Amino acid sequence: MALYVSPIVSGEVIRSRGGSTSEFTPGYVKPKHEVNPQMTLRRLPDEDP
Amino acid sequence: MYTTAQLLAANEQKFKFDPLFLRLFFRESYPFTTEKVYLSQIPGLVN
Repeated sequence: MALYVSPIVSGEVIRSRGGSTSEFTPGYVKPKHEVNPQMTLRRLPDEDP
Repeated sequence: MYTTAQLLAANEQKFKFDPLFLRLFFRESYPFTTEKVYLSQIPGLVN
């Protein structure tokens, strides 16, 4: 804060401030999915008969 | 080495194959588009 150093002593020296780092590197996602080429033979729920 | 041999026509050796069925009875060919293959034969019999 400041507290009260008297005008007869030098006083203490404050450490200024600062210093904080961090890392958040990798991440990933990959939704592979199949087309199923033999699924197209039968009738889909759509595509009215 | 030093031969210089010229070659004429070569044989074929086709063993034996003559269908006679895909050329006398199965003259009609239609492709598919669906899973099922229907084949009807109406029983024609009139009085």
